[PDB]
Amino acid sequence: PRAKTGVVRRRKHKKILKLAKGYWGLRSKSFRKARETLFAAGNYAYAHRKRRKRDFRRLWIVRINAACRQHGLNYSTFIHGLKKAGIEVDRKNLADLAVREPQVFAELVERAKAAQ
Amino acid sequence: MFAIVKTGGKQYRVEPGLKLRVEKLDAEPGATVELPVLLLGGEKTVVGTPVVEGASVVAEVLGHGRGKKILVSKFKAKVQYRRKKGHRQPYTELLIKEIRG
Amino acid sequence: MKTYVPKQVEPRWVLIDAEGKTLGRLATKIATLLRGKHRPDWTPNVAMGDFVVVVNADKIRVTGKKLEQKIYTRYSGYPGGLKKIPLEKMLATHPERVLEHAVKGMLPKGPLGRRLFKRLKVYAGPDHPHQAQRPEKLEV
Amino acid sequence: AKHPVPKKKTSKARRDARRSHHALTPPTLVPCPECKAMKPPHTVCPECGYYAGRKVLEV
Amino acid sequence: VAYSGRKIWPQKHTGRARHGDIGAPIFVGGGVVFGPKPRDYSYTLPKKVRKKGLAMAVADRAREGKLLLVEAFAGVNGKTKEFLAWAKEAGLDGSESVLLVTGNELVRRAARNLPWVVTLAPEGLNVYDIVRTERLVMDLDAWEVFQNRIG
Amino acid sequence: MEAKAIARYVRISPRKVRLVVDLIRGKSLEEARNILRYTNKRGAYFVAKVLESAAANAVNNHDMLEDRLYVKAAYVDEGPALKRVLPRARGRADIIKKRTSHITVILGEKHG
RNA sequence: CCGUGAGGGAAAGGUGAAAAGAACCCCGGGAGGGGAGUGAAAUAGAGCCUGAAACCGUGGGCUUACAAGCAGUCACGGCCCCGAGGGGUUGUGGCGUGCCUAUUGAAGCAUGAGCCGGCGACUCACGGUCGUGGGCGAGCUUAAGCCGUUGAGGCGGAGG
RNA sequence: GGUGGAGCCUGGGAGUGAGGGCGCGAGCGAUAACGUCCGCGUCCGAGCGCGGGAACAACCGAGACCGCCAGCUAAGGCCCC
RNA sequence: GGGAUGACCCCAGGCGGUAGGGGAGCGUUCCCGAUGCCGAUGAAGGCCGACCCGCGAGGGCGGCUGGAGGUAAGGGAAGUG
Ligand SMILES: NC(=[NH2+])NCCC[C@H](N)C(=O)O
Ligand SMILES: [Mg+2]
Ligand SMILES: [Mg+2]
Ligand SMILES: [Mg+2]
Ligand SMILES: [Mg+2]
Ligand SMILES: [Mg+2]
Ligand SMILES: [Mg+2]
Ligand SMILES: [Mg+2]
Ligand SMILES: [Mg+2]
Ligand SMILES: [Mg+2]
Ligand SMILES: [Mg+2]
Ligand SMILES: [Mg+2]
Ligand SMILES: [Mg+2]
Ligand SMILES: [Mg+2]
Ligand SMILES: [Mg+2]
Ligand SMILES: [Mg+2]
Ligand SMILES: [Mg+2]
Ligand SMILES: [Mg+2]
Ligand SMILES: [Mg+2]
Ligand SMILES: [Mg+2]
Ligand SMILES: [Mg+2]
Ligand SMILES: [Mg+2]
Ligand SMILES: [Mg+2]
Ligand SMILES: [Mg+2]
Ligand SMILES: [Mg+2]
Ligand SMILES: [Mg+2]
Ligand SMILES: [Mg+2]
Ligand SMILES: [Mg+2]
Ligand SMILES: [Mg+2]
Ligand SMILES: [Mg+2]
Ligand SMILES: [Mg+2]
Ligand SMILES: [Mg+2]
Ligand SMILES: [Mg+2]
Ligand SMILES: [Mg+2]
Ligand SMILES: [Mg+2]
Ligand SMILES: [Mg+2]
Ligand SMILES: [Mg+2]
Ligand SMILES: [Mg+2]
Ligand SMILES: [Mg+2]
Ligand SMILES: [Mg+2]
Ligand SMILES: [Mg+2]
Ligand SMILES: [Mg+2]
Ligand SMILES: [Mg+2]
Ligand SMILES: [Mg+2]
Ligand SMILES: [Mg+2]
Ligand SMILES: [Mg+2]
Ligand SMILES: [Mg+2]
Ligand SMILES: [Mg+2]
Ligand SMILES: [Mg+2]
Ligand SMILES: [Mg+2]
Ligand SMILES: [Mg+2]
Ligand SMILES: [Mg+2]
Ligand SMILES: [Mg+2]
Ligand SMILES: [Mg+2]
Ligand SMILES: [Mg+2]
Ligand SMILES: [Mg+2]
Ligand SMILES: [Mg+2]
Ligand SMILES: [Mg+2]
Ligand SMILES: [Mg+2]
Ligand SMILES: [Mg+2]
Ligand SMILES: [Mg+2]
Ligand SMILES: [Mg+2]
Ligand SMILES: [Mg+2]
Ligand SMILES: [Mg+2]
Ligand SMILES: [Mg+2]
Ligand SMILES: [Mg+2]
Ligand SMILES: [Mg+2]
Ligand SMILES: [Mg+2]
Ligand SMILES: [Mg+2]
Ligand SMILES: [Mg+2]
Ligand SMILES: [Mg+2]
Ligand SMILES: [Mg+2]
Ligand SMILES: [Mg+2]
Ligand SMILES: [Mg+2]
Ligand SMILES: [Mg+2]
Ligand SMILES: [Mg+2]
Ligand SMILES: [Mg+2]
Ligand SMILES: [Mg+2]
Ligand SMILES: [Mg+2]
Ligand SMILES: [Mg+2]
Ligand SMILES: [Mg+2]
Ligand SMILES: [Mg+2]
Ligand SMILES: [Mg+2]
Ligand SMILES: [Mg+2]
Ligand SMILES: [Mg+2]
Ligand SMILES: [Mg+2]
Ligand SMILES: [Mg+2]
Ligand SMILES: [Mg+2]
Ligand SMILES: [Mg+2]
Ligand SMILES: [Mg+2]
Ligand SMILES: [Mg+2]
Ligand SMILES: [Mg+2]
Ligand SMILES: [Mg+2]
Ligand SMILES: [Mg+2]
Ligand SMILES: [Mg+2]
Ligand SMILES: [Mg+2]
Ligand SMILES: [Mg+2]
Ligand SMILES: [Mg+2]
Ligand SMILES: [Mg+2]
Ligand SMILES: [Mg+2]
Ligand SMILES: [Mg+2]
Ligand SMILES: [Mg+2]
Ligand SMILES: [Mg+2]
Ligand SMILES: [Mg+2]
Ligand SMILES: [Mg+2]
Ligand SMILES: [Mg+2]
Ligand SMILES: [Mg+2]
Ligand SMILES: [Mg+2]
Ligand SMILES: [Mg+2]
Ligand SMILES: [Mg+2]
Ligand SMILES: [Mg+2]
Ligand SMILES: [Mg+2]
Ligand SMILES: [Mg+2]
Ligand SMILES: [Mg+2]
Ligand SMILES: [Mg+2]
Ligand SMILES: [Mg+2]
Ligand SMILES: [Mg+2]
Ligand SMILES: [Mg+2]
Ligand SMILES: [Mg+2]
Ligand SMILES: [Mg+2]
Ligand SMILES: [Mg+2]
Ligand SMILES: [Mg+2]
Ligand SMILES: [Mg+2]
Ligand SMILES: [Mg+2]
Ligand SMILES: [Mg+2]
Ligand SMILES: [Mg+2]
Ligand SMILES: [Mg+2]
Ligand SMILES: [Mg+2]
Ligand SMILES: [Mg+2]
Ligand SMILES: [Mg+2]
Ligand SMILES: [Mg+2]
Ligand SMILES: [Mg+2]
Ligand SMILES: [Mg+2]
Ligand SMILES: [Mg+2]
Ligand SMILES: [Mg+2]
Ligand SMILES: [Mg+2]
Ligand SMILES: [Mg+2]
Ligand SMILES: [Mg+2]
Ligand SMILES: [Mg+2]
Ligand SMILES: [Mg+2]
Ligand SMILES: [Mg+2]
Ligand SMILES: [Mg+2]
Ligand SMILES: [Mg+2]
Ligand SMILES: [Mg+2]
Ligand SMILES: [Mg+2]
Ligand SMILES: [Mg+2]
Ligand SMILES: [Mg+2]
Ligand SMILES: [Mg+2]
Ligand SMILES: [Zn+2]
Repeated sequence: PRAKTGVVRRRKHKKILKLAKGYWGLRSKSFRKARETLFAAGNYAYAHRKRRKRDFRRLWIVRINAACRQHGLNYSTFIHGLKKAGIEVDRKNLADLAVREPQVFAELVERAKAAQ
Repeated sequence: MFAIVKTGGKQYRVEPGLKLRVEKLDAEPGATVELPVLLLGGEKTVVGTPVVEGASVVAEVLGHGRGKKILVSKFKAKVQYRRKKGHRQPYTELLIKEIRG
Repeated sequence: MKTYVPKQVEPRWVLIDAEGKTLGRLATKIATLLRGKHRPDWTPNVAMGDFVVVVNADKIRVTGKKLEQKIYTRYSGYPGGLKKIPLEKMLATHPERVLEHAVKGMLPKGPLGRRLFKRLKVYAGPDHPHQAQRPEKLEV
Repeated sequence: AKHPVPKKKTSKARRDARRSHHALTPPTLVPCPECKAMKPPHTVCPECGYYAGRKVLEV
Repeated sequence: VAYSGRKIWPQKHTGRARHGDIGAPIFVGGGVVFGPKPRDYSYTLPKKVRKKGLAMAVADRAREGKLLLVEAFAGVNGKTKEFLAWAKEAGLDGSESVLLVTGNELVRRAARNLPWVVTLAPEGLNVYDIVRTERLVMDLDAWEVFQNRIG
Repeated sequence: MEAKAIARYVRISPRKVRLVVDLIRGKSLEEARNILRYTNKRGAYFVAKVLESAAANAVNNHDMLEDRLYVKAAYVDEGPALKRVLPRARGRADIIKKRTSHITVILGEKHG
């Protein structure tokens, strides 16, 4: 019994083109070029979702060092105090106290200058 | 009055009336749990070292589910090695009832 | 919980005298201000930094034989168009550009940092026409 | 000569962009003062054979 | 295939691919690679494996009680309707597919058109037809030869 | 309301007539006629004829006023191709595509 | 149709249940269309069943004329849509060297591919050798054939 | 001592039989070569996935199942990019 | 380890990877299942889907087109991607 391609090939090419919607030129209109693109973005994502956690921390850190320096010290000198002080609040939160609740943070700064 | 609790290996700022997705909890829905605390502030400021003895955050388990599907794809060139995976992240949606400290 | 994103903020204007100050070690503070990395609300993809009004830029100081041996250069696109310009003469010609060119290179590349240099305004002499801004002078 | 030939197909955008100058500037028309029919200035009106206020053509 | 064999165009310098006869399966309308041919799917299953599966088959229906025998068929003589009246009185309502297994021709001729009856000379009783069905009927005759085949 | 004409299988290259149609789109019927009439090209004979054939359909079949008529939508689609050969030098034959056009024109009533 | 000749060798199917295949009127030389009319359906109108993809065009929303680039991915923000959420879009900041092939090694200035759709490459028969699910087991098994059936199976011990 | 994707034995299926950089020991070479030919090892090959090295298969770090807007570290780094 | 056996639960550890070995599955054509079931209150196919289940290949649901065919649990055979 014969069994030609039939309905199978097309459909799969419509899987790849639906995920390729929004791509420039053929990349969204040509199948082959849609795969070659979906390949990269496939690795770019997981290569980048692994990075989001590093793009922020560095940010967060960048904001804390700014505040810390408003009180007469630097990000380096108060990470230690919070260590020595036994404080485990994280840079994400620390980065939000530094902006919205600037007088809580000031405390932490103080509890850091002393823990040393 | 606001609190920095720690659940799911991660720390969150919570307040009464806050729906929060956190890592799944072994907790029957509708039930209520207590969350460790690291810092209370707003009115009276208090800092944990690392936590605070009696203070705890009471939350209501609204339910459990599964976050949207992320497409984790692997691909090595000139080798014929692709991989495709569907990943939905378990998760718990809480309601922040009160801040008992 | 998500990270904080600051709505449009009215920038602040700073006034920095450079007389006596050392070149490269001044432009590092400016660019920082421009970047805004002195703000607790710093954000990478916006111009949330001061404007920097530098003055007496003709009196910047420098270490060693740089006036004689620091060679600002240009390439006129055509052959033989490599212009080699000593520091001594850039001052005795277009001094406000010794500092500019210095800070310019301390600002990121691409659009953003290209419109942050715009927020830099370095004038030679003790005066600036930005009086209408009431610049908050800084000491560094 | 060595038969120059394109190295790459020209994208849609790249051709359609090059055609930002293929717009037809519509013809300059004005009214004829004796029949009011539109026609190009400086020509003997094809609608009433008038030009310069006098007759010149059968139409 | 029914084409020639001339090398369609030279091996080199035509600027196009390499080809020979347009009967190659790489062509359209050309040859087919490993497509089917006549075959003898038949094959020689072991006897005991069939003389045994011919007794396992029945027994199964016997466990269910779906097996039924009869001395003779009272009053059938070659008319289907002469059968349902019988089958009715034998509890064969039609709600169950049946395998009628007898030598009596007239009988096999009466019910063979029946949408829920499989007829067979007991000399042809086979598993598939047994399993095909929900019940199973036989003459003690057809029953007898049956015995004398699994024995 | 709307009224349209469609000159199909027009043997003309679309990418040529559209230069004409692009020149009257959104114009008043009288202004198109005045344009299609002194537009020095070949697709004007066709774009015009379609304009008139559509103006008729509006006035005569859809109860529309030849005085409110502007060109609401006009748009030249392409049809089949007349593939004719062209013997070049040295035994090689090309294939020219004599192009056929689909010239549709939709009119409306700019009330007021 | 190609070849002087032997010889080579295509492409091309489908309206609808029934032509009831569009009278008549209108723009046009015509082609073609616009109403009328037929039909359950007319983007089933004969260039006709379904009508995908490349390819082309019209309208709309976002966006772009100091920018740089395997064109995408992550975060944020602005506008549009849908009714603590989602969809489309892209301004800025971060990151980022196509697919396949052959290679010690390619984004690779090494090969192949303009694009799309369909054909397109590890099979079959006999014999062999391991493994495996079963049947019988110092025993197992039949081959061509004969009968039966008309998708009924049984016989056949020669022989291996 | 060692319970490890350790080892012994029988049997089925392979692919490989064009390697390359580095380090140390030699020969050949000119105490040349991103040279060549052997030996122990390592890595790339197959890790052209990640960090450092401005950028770079093989130098330093480190063996990527998946997700997080959490924490600690290695090489390398902390005036600005 | 439970419990008894693949019922699901707990603890621990493994899971970069070309040539290549192995295992478990999806999907296409066809046969029994089928004198059956689905179908004009609309088959197969086609265009959308931000919803559902699946690691994934894929499977359902809904809306538009489409207008007469399609075919389940469980198995069999290939011109099977
Ligand atoms: N009387 C018989 N042996 N009948 C056997 C079946 C014959 C035929 N195949 C049928 O179904 O009618
Ligand atoms: Mg095929
Ligand atoms: Mg297909
Ligand atoms: Mg395919
Ligand atoms: Mg598919
Ligand atoms: Mg994919
Ligand atoms: Mg990454
Ligand atoms: Mg990390
Ligand atoms: Mg950043
Ligand atoms: Mg300091
Ligand atoms: Mg800490
Ligand atoms: Mg605020
Ligand atoms: Mg690559
Ligand atoms: Mg490749
Ligand atoms: Mg490959
Ligand atoms: Mg690959
Ligand atoms: Mg979870
Ligand atoms: Mg400062
Ligand atoms: Mg800094
Ligand atoms: Mg700034
Ligand atoms: Mg100095
Ligand atoms: Mg000057
Ligand atoms: Mg020449
Ligand atoms: Mg010549
Ligand atoms: Mg070229
Ligand atoms: Mg385009
Ligand atoms: Mg376009
Ligand atoms: Mg161009
Ligand atoms: Mg007249
Ligand atoms: Mg032949
Ligand atoms: Mg022939
Ligand atoms: Mg040729
Ligand atoms: Mg041949
Ligand atoms: Mg041929
Ligand atoms: Mg052949
Ligand atoms: Mg054939
Ligand atoms: Mg043929
Ligand atoms: Mg052919
Ligand atoms: Mg074939
Ligand atoms: Mg073959
Ligand atoms: Mg072949
Ligand atoms: Mg045969
Ligand atoms: Mg076989
Ligand atoms: Mg046989
Ligand atoms: Mg039956
Ligand atoms: Mg029957
Ligand atoms: Mg003109
Ligand atoms: Mg008229
Ligand atoms: Mg010529
Ligand atoms: Mg010729
Ligand atoms: Mg000739
Ligand atoms: Mg062509
Ligand atoms: Mg000849
Ligand atoms: Mg002839
Ligand atoms: Mg010939
Ligand atoms: Mg013919
Ligand atoms: Mg018909
Ligand atoms: Mg007529
Ligand atoms: Mg006429
Ligand atoms: Mg007429
Ligand atoms: Mg006609
Ligand atoms: Mg008509
Ligand atoms: Mg009707
Ligand atoms: Mg109907
Ligand atoms: Mg319908
Ligand atoms: Mg249709
Ligand atoms: Mg139709
Ligand atoms: Mg039909
Ligand atoms: Mg059609
Ligand atoms: Mg069509
Ligand atoms: Mg447009
Ligand atoms: Mg500029
Ligand atoms: Mg601009
Ligand atoms: Mg960010
Ligand atoms: Mg709501
Ligand atoms: Mg960068
Ligand atoms: Mg980007
Ligand atoms: Mg890299
Ligand atoms: Mg590279
Ligand atoms: Mg090669
Ligand atoms: Mg080679
Ligand atoms: Mg390149
Ligand atoms: Mg190139
Ligand atoms: Mg080669
Ligand atoms: Mg290739
Ligand atoms: Mg070609
Ligand atoms: Mg194809
Ligand atoms: Mg093959
Ligand atoms: Mg084989
Ligand atoms: Mg074969
Ligand atoms: Mg075989
Ligand atoms: Mg064998
Ligand atoms: Mg046996
Ligand atoms: Mg025997
Ligand atoms: Mg073991
Ligand atoms: Mg091993
Ligand atoms: Mg081993
Ligand atoms: Mg072996
Ligand atoms: Mg050899
Ligand atoms: Mg070699
Ligand atoms: Mg080889
Ligand atoms: Mg060798
Ligand atoms: Mg060697
Ligand atoms: Mg070598
Ligand atoms: Mg190297
Ligand atoms: Mg070495
Ligand atoms: Mg050493
Ligand atoms: Mg040494
Ligand atoms: Mg040595
Ligand atoms: Mg030696
Ligand atoms: Mg050497
Ligand atoms: Mg060599
Ligand atoms: Mg060698
Ligand atoms: Mg490689
Ligand atoms: Mg190799
Ligand atoms: Mg490595
Ligand atoms: Mg390794
Ligand atoms: Mg590496
Ligand atoms: Mg890589
Ligand atoms: Mg690469
Ligand atoms: Mg690296
Ligand atoms: Mg690097
Ligand atoms: Mg770097
Ligand atoms: Mg290790
Ligand atoms: Mg630390
Ligand atoms: Mg450095
Ligand atoms: Mg820079
Ligand atoms: Mg693995
Ligand atoms: Mg591992
Ligand atoms: Mg391993
Ligand atoms: Mg392999
Ligand atoms: Mg296994
Ligand atoms: Mg297998
Ligand atoms: Mg299957
Ligand atoms: Mg398939
Ligand atoms: Mg049937
Ligand atoms: Mg059927
Ligand atoms: Mg109906
Ligand atoms: Mg319907
Ligand atoms: Mg089918
Ligand atoms: Mg199906
Ligand atoms: Mg459907
Ligand atoms: Mg039928
Ligand atoms: Mg079936
Ligand atoms: Mg099944
Ligand atoms: Mg079966
Ligand atoms: Mg085939
Ligand atoms: Mg095949
Ligand atoms: Zn006149």
